[PDB]
Amino acid sequence: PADQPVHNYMIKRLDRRSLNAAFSIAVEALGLISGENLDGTHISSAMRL
Amino acid sequence: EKASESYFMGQMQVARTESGGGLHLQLTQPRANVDLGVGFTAAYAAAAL
Repeated sequence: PADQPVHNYMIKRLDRRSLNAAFSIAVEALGLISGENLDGTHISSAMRL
Repeated sequence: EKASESYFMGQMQVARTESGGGLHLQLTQPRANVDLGVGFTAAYAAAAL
C-alpha cells in the first residue's frame, strides 16, 4: 500500500529584550543652540558651530 | 571712578525640580568683572562712628 504525504506543525514563541543608550548636554551650551535671542553676529560665531 | 570696573552680564538660566509641596524654580545668572586702570580706583573713608 502507498504512503501519504505527511507534514508537521511547529509553534514558536517571541522572546522580548530591549537595548538602551544615553548621552547628555551641558547647561552652558543649551541656550547657545535654540536660543533665538542672539540677533546679528553670534548666530554665525565660532563657538556656536 | 568714571569707569573703574568692567562688567559682563551672562544669560539667565532656569532649573526645575519636582517635589511634593509644588515646584522649585531656582533661577540663576552668571556674571564677570575685572579692573582696568593701573593703580587703585577706590578708597575708604571711616567717616563717622
